[PDB]
Amino acid sequence: EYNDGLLVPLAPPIGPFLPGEVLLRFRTYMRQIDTADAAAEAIDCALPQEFVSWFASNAFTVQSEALLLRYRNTLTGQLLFECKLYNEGYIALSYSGSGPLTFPTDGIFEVVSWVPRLYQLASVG
Amino acid sequence: QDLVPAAVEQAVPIQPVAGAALAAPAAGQINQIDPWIFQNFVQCPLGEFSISPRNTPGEILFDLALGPGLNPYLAHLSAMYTGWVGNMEVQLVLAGNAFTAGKVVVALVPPYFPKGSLTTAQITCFPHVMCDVRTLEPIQLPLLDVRRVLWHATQDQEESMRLVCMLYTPLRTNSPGDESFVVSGRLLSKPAADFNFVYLTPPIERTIYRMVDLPVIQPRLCTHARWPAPVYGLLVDPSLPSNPQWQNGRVHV
Amino acid sequence: QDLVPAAVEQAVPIQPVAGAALAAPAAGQINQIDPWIFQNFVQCPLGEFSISPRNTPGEILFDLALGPGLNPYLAHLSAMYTGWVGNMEVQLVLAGNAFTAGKVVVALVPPYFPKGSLTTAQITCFPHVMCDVRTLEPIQLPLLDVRRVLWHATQDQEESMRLVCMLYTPLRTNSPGDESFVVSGRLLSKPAADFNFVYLTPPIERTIYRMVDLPVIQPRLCTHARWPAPVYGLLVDPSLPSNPQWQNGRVHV
Amino acid sequence: EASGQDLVPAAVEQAVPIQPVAGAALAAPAAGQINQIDPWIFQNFVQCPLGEFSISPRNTPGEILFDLALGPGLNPYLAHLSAMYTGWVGNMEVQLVLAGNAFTAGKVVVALVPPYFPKGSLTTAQITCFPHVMCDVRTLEPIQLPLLDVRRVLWHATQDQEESMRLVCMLYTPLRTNSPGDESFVVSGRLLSKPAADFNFVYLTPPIERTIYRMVDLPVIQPRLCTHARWPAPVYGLLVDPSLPSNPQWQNGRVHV
Repeated sequence: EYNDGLLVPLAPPIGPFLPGEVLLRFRTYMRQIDTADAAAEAIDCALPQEFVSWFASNAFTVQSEALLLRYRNTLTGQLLFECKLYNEGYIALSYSGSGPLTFPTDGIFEVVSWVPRLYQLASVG
Repeated sequence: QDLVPAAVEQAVPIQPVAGAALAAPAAGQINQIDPWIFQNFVQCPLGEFSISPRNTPGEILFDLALGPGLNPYLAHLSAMYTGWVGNMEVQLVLAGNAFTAGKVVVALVPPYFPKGSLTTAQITCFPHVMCDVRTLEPIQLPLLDVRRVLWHATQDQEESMRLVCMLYTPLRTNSPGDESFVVSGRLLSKPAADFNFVYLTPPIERTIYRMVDLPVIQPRLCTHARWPAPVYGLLVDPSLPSNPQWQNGRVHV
Repeated sequence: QDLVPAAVEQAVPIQPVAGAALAAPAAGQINQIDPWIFQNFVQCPLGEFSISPRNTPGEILFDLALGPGLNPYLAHLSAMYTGWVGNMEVQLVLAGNAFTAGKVVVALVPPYFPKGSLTTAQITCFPHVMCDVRTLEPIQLPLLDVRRVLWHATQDQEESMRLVCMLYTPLRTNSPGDESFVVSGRLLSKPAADFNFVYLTPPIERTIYRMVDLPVIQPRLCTHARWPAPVYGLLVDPSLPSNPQWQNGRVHV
Repeated sequence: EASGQDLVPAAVEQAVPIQPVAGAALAAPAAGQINQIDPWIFQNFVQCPLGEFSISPRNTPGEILFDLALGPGLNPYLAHLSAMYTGWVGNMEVQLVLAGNAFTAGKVVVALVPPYFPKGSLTTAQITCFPHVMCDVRTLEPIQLPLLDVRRVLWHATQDQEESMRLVCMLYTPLRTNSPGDESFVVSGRLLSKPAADFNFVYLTPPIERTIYRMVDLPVIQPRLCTHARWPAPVYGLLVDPSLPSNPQWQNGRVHV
């Protein structure tokens, strides 16, 4: 709650995704105090803070609608997936299945080019 | 007598527009550019698009725009000058096997056209060149500079002659495994015969027309954006709400 | 009025480099070569490569290099001389049915370029010629001799104008049996108009640029390398450790 | 003109004993591409990346003031064009603006040290044996002087590898002031430079991102918003203090440039 029970101006919900895309999630774990179990609460942001302190201190100008990021592994150089960073501040990824799929966490993000909304990403999984 | 053939090249026709011949008086300088830029195509920034059996006929696929931001040389010389005036040339390349039928039409929409909805029967009245998704070799178009102000200004994002590409006839493959055969396509672009920037200026290195680079850091070492603890892993999941409205960690590009 | 066409040949453009006109003074001799070598392409030593649906877009497929080791005549005359100076011409041939889509780009990377990672958007800024994996006839390129030392020296392995080939648009077939359809490709190369070796020398017959030949002996008669007993049979097996670190029987090429 | 002439106005390029040197006429037939740089760069001088220096009375004789090597890293343009091309040639013209107050003295010497000379000491005895020029730290006008390109290969590569004709000066005889009160006028210098008649780049390559002549970009965010590097807490004010130990060895927030 931000007022007592009243409304409040807030950023719009993260969207919109094309048919068949999901939202990549940078997930971390927190200090939980409870007596249920050891399922550490996991909270997931849309971009790591190293990105917010980067776009807000560099001030690019978006070209068309989305960047096309490839998640090259750091040393072997293999595409783990091909995500599409919408310029409104999220990284969509064309998933298909129903269960969560966890990626390695040692991949260097890299751009390849700008790209419109209608780009049909190569599916993963 | 006479004889009219029944298959001719496409050859979009033009009537040349003046480049640095209108804007030489009212501009301080007129700067040439390395004359070996005019001689080879090169992938634009926006040069990537994809057709696919899920694209109804009418969906605009790639909407270019005349300017120095179509050729990563001009997109890099354009930090030393304050304006550009002249023509350009674009080339697109498709990639389809002999199983995909369907045509696209690329059309040189002029400036000051109301940017709205263009139905298929309305995209071809412009100057255009119709090419289908099997063609092997590249196909090119002259992107002229129909304008009314003498010379545009880089850091202003003026309005200039676009280049639109509509899926004319619906793309559909024969029936091996379809629905998963994105026909990729790339673009490239080179300065035309009469392009040249318009006033020298210190390279400010904080300007428009610079390709975004993301910080080269593994997502393990990064600092999270909703809890003061390092990012522990990135993943996708369709189960959790796929349209959250978090407040923190929300920045545009 | 005017008329600009919408499909033109590729035709990588050049500005000629001098061959044996810079290095005639500072070189002892200047040796012609059999003028019927200039007249037919011929498979290089490195002339073999393969594209395949498991090649992500960006993987460098074949990285040639200007020198007399691209044409098994020059790779054989180059044991009688001590240096070479001039241009060459390369030709590649692909082999795909009408089920495989996807383009490759071959680009004349110059010398003294930091040999690192070239992302797809960075390979096309060079002079290049884009060809896709269906094309039937060969496709050729002029491999010039952008250099700074007067004439290179054979037994030195100088640095000279390479020729790289990146999988621009991912190769993917329609969906009959894929994943097992390697699109093979071959290379060939011939001396250009202005190539000629630079100083005569006894054919040392122990030099670089000689194709390796393995001893013609059946693996039954050979002597084993980890026990004094004849080799009794060669086989493959994925069960035993596929990354052993034996010490004996370990020699480079 | 200024007022007045108790200064010493060296406006003439002093005669340096060194032959002319051919520029991009030895790389035209061995770089398979035509190239020119915008003809409005050859017109006005402009400050180098390394532009500034100071001659303070504490500087003994022999302290090298500015040791700058010929290359594309001597303009803001030629160092920002040289991210596309791969290699350069040719001469250059360097100015030198040192116009100290009319109450100073002391002289500097500029010496066109050739390539392949062991970097390091270069003491005040062997700075005059090179083809040099002596100029007073009171000189009013700018003092033009050339920077030729002595080399043995046609065109250098644009990676820092090559060795080119450095142009090093040296505080020959110290700067001492003359005004009757409690002040010595530190003379600040400047350095403007423009490509010569036939400087030129050779082969056109993609403007790679992590190139070698990125100047520096410090992040445009206030110290009030930044985060401290020794405690998980914001920054609350920057200051200078001589009282605290002025040589600590903190093992946090310690990165090179």
